[PDB]
Amino acid sequence: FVNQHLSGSHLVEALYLVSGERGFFYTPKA
Repeated sequence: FVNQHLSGSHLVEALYLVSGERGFFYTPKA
């Protein structure tokens, strides 16, 4: 087990279209 998590734009970009600027819970986005 070697966990490396810092930046991941492909996942956080994809949801923006169906959910929109309201569905954000894990990690803060200003």
